[PDB]
Amino acid sequence: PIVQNLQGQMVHQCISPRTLNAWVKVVEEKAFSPEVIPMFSALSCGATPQDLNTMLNTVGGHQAAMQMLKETINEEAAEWDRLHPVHAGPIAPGQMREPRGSDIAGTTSTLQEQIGWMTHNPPIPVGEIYKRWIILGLNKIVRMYSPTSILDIRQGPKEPFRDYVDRFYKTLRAEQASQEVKNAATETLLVQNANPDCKTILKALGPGATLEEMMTACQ
Amino acid sequence: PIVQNLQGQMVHQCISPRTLNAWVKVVEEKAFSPEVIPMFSALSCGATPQDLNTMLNTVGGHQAAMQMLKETINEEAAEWDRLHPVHAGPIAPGQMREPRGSDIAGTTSTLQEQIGWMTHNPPIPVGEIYKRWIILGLNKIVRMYSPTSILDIRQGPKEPFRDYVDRFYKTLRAEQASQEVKNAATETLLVQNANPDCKTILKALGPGATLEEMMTACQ
Amino acid sequence: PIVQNLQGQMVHQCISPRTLNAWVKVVEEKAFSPEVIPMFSALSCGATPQDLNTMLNTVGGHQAAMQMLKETINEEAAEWDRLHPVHAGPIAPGQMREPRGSDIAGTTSTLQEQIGWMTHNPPIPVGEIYKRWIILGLNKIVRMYSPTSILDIRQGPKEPFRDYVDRFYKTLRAEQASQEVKNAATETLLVQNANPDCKTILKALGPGATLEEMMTACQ
Amino acid sequence: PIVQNLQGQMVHQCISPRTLNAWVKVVEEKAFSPEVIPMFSALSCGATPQDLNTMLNTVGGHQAAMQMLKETINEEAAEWDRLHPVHAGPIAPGQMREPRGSDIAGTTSTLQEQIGWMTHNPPIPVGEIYKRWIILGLNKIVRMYSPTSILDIRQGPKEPFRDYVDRFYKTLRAEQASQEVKNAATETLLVQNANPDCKTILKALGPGATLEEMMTACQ
Amino acid sequence: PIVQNLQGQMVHQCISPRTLNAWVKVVEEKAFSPEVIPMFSALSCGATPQDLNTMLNTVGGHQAAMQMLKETINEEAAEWDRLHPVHAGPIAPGQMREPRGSDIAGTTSTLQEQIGWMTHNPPIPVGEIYKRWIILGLNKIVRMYSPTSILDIRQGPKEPFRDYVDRFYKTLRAEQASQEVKNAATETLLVQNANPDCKTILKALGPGATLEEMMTACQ
Amino acid sequence: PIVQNLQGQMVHQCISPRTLNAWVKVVEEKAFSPEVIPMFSALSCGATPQDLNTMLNTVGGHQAAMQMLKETINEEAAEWDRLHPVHAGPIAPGQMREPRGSDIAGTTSTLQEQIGWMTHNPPIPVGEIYKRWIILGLNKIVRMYSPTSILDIRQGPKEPFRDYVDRFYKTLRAEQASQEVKNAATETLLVQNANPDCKTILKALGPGATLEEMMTACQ
Ligand SMILES: Cc1cc(O)nc2ccccc12
Ligand SMILES: Cc1cc(O)nc2ccccc12
Ligand SMILES: Cc1cc(O)nc2ccccc12
Ligand SMILES: Cc1cc(O)nc2ccccc12
Ligand SMILES: Cc1cc(O)nc2ccccc12
Ligand SMILES: Cc1cc(O)nc2ccccc12
Repeated sequence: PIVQNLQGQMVHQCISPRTLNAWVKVVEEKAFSPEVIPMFSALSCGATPQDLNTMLNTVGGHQAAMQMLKETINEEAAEWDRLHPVHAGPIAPGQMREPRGSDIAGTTSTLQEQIGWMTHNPPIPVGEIYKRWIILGLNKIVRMYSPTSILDIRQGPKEPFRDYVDRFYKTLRAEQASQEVKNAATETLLVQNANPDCKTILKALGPGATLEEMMTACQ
Repeated sequence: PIVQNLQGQMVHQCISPRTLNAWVKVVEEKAFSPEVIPMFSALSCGATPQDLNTMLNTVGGHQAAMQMLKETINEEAAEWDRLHPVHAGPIAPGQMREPRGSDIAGTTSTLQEQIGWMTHNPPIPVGEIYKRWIILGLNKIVRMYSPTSILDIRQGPKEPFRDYVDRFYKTLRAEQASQEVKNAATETLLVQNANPDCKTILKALGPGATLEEMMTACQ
Repeated sequence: PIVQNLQGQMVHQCISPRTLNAWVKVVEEKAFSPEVIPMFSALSCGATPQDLNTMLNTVGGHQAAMQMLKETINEEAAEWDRLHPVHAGPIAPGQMREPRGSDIAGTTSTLQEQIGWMTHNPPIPVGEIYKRWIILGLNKIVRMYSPTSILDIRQGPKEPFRDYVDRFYKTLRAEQASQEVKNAATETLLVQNANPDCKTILKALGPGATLEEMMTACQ
Repeated sequence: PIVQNLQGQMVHQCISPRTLNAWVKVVEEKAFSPEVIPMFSALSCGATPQDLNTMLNTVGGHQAAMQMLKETINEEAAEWDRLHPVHAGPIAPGQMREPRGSDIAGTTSTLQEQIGWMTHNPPIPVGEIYKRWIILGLNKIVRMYSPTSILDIRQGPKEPFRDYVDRFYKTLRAEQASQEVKNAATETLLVQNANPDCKTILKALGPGATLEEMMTACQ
Repeated sequence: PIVQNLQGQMVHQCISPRTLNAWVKVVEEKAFSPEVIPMFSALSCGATPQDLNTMLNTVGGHQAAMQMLKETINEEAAEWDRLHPVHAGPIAPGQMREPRGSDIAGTTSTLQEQIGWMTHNPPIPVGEIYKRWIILGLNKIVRMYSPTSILDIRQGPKEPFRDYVDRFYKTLRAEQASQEVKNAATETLLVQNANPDCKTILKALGPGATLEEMMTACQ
Repeated sequence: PIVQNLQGQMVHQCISPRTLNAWVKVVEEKAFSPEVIPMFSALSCGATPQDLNTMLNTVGGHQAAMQMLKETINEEAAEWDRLHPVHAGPIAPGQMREPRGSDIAGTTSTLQEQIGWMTHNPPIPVGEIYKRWIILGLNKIVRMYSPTSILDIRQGPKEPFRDYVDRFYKTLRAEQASQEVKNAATETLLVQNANPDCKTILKALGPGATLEEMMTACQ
């Protein structure tokens, strides 16, 4: 990654064994549960494109997902190239060349180039641009790997309402509902999919109940 | 987080893998037992709003709780906006804009903005303001998830008084009794809810016995 | 805690995840065995009152003990206030106010205040003052939780004398005997409570035998 | 490795116990699964030839692989010597000598020599040159140790298409197919090797389906 | 401990959680096997008397040993006081007082005093003086806790000679034989205590065989 | 060890708990398998003779090996003394004395002396000289503890050739064959010791086959 040292200047530091192992182990343990994405983002703080590729390439399973991710990255790289075409022919001696989409993705750029861009004044944030492409891809993966529709999350007859709600919002998260829908669902699908006893109680509370209010009511 | 380096200036540092894993694992192990809150506060020392969101978003279960927390945060953000309305229209070039409630919560502000506020002289402590909202929300959660009323904590006939007292004050803590009530309860509900043999002994000691004195008496 | 950086100036550093987890886990594993107290003292090296409260508040069980500790702290705070009363009314602008007992204990003081006191020239050592109160309280707890009188530690007929001595001095430690008594006990209760065969051998060695000498004799 | 300290100058640092143990343990756990290579590259960030040899020599099993690697390194060293012959006879006093292939590989050079080359302006990147030879060798090993031809990866009748795709691309990776072939295979061998039900569905989608599209179709 | 910072000046640093846990766990696992002593010495590198007491006081079992150690320390402290008597009466204002034996042992000195002595030019090495007393005591403990005389280490009839030799020299180590005796024993007791078949072979090699030579001979 | 700080000057640093535990645990797990030696060398990067002795003395078993090592060290020390005799009589005040063999080995030198030599301009590399003696000794140990002659490594009738080759070269390594012999063995003993089916196939390939070629052939 690129860090500020103890003296305020931005320099390259090797990716740490702890960071490498943390990411491999979260993928092993959680696969593409939604919470793996914010973990990826945090563990890749400051990353160069080289570091992001290292993190993705150290994953041993999930190769269908990794090939889907490659495809997303290639789409975003192509759109970059559409928006930001680069001069053909020779680089000005000693000067910085402009990045292509494949330079952003770290396949045609060197670490030195990458450091040059990321530490330029002002920075050309190749690491952050690539990380956005990767996260776009990983969200597609999360949605693909979500095993259950929200329509099929219904409260069991002897299921504690809190347990039901946890299943409901875990499913909405994987299915990638917007926050508007998460906030809205409380007035609707969450009640509809409740068991008959809680549904009666929730219908009585009337509209505009907070989730806290609904959860207290059905405790 | 924002730290002071080895040379006394406040700078951003990436959240560490150890901090990320510590928080995920405490939630896995303890859920919303009351002692998880001081742990959250300590593990988020120095945090930016980005870092607080990272910590909350890396939690995989408990999504009913996380949706309740979102609701609390939105209430506090709305109250901030009531108290501290911001100018509409364009920012003075190069200058710092004033934070909105959603800027505090990290959803409409960038990391750079956040660092700018938190390192301003004097700081506009967006991380600490957000952390207070979050902790308000988490306390609501702890209270919701407390499984037992204090009324139902009574000493068993062969239960060591120390064991009973531990259950009693663990319950008062989750139920969020004030410290006045915790200090008061010793003169009352703790005795009333004691078994007959200890109750006799405690009633005899008379008023103003310390908890130490009561515990010695019923050993 | 407050540390000296690499350049010799005293600054605040966040409590580390390793320190947080070390303390929780020692309480989980050892409860209030006497050796937990020196561990607490070491793990709280440099602590502010905020940090000491964090350490105490991250403990999930033992709430009878934690309420006993609160009571001790309140007694010491009241004695501080008796010895060091503070001016009522407004603070001199920009200047440091004098700490009250509750400021020492971190309940009415901010982290900034605490850092101010602890880094004043000369320091007003609020962290060390509070840590002394806490340790006074924890020693009371250790004594309360000691399960066995020294009178009841007697050597079994087939118990190795070394094993007996270990039980004896582990018990004296929990019971909080002074060092005078620990050094004295060797001439007396340790012999009296020995089995008949070792008692014969020890009685023969005569007075002024070292513990090493007694242990060799009964090997 | 050679790192930049906190003050911007390139200096030698000892290889860490964490790095040493991470590499031994990844070889123990994964042997020569393809993802071990990017792990090696990351764990050897900044390495001198001494450090790369340390990493390879700390492996206890896999000695057939390690002898194959020695053979690769000797081939690359011989090609270096063909391209970059060095002066015979005495070194200019106090001056840097040019590296031979065996100097690159760390067998005839000292750590001091290595540091000299790697910190020269401009650097003679002996660590990076050697690491390229090693990785060439390790890729040969991965290909050798791949247990299954792609021809033999076919979807079972009750095998989820996602599971099949994961096996397919894990095999292509070990077999060291180019990225062109990985991207191409989607239009062909992946369909051909699908079970009859998915094959029907995929054949219907028509050409130019993304992997995401194929995977959705056969869910 | 007292360390040199990154800038070459000697300053106090808190004892680390890793060091605290390493020592507790080595005592738990190995008790007073001889190799615990060099471990203690290494883990206490740079220690103040406060730190050495912390390490000894964090041990929960072995209290017979810890009382024997207290006795040794008191003997060494008394001998210090005989050799280095200190002025009675008041300290010169602002100046350093001379340490007494109990000051060395950390019971009557403050951390500040200790740092003052250890960082004086030239240092009065209170930490190293105390560590020598402690190690004298711990060696006595190791010898006491050695379970077997060297006379009783004899090779079994089907015991590999290497296994026998390991038992022999592990016992000599615990019994605290000098190095002269360890080097000598090879010509004598080690042969005498060998089984008849190896004894024949060793007797034939003649005098002045190395241990390597003896071990090869009886392989 | 002696390290360069963050500012480029060579100073002493305490051996770390991680390094201490890594070495003890590798000896516990691997004993004197050949790969323990490069691990020792890496874990002792920068070591003083004090640190090397600490590492060797923290090993609890293997005392026959440790006594063999002492014997090697004494031989090398005696040869040092033959090559580099030192002046008898008093040291020039304030000046550095020349090391004897026992000074190199850390038994008659202080840490301060050792640091003085190792940080002299130019250094008198006592740590590196001692480490060479130790490694000479440890290699003797590895060879002694190798359980099987290469003559006895033959391919089983249903043993995969790769498995056989791994056993073969693991044995050559422990038996301490030169690299010439390791490279040569491929043309000979490795074929001779192959099962009849692979032997036929290897004999047909003809001379000068790479190990890769032989391994492919017998897959
Ligand atoms: C662009 C890219 C380069 C790479 O080295 N590995 C990747 C792994 C998965 C997705 C994309 C990748
Ligand atoms: C405001 C906010 C942003 C976010 O990214 N996650 C949160 C997670 C739980 C609660 C609030 C949240
Ligand atoms: C004064 C005080 C404050 C706090 O926050 N927790 C404590 C926990 C136990 C004992 C005292 C305490
Ligand atoms: C050139 C080289 C030196 C070495 O010390 N070990 C190696 C281990 C495997 C492959 C090559 C190696
Ligand atoms: C002098 C001394 C002080 C202390 O606090 N504990 C010790 C523990 C064991 C031995 C000696 C000790
Ligand atoms: C010279 C030397 C000193 C020591 O303290 N221990 C050693 C342990 C094994 C081998 C040699 C050793």
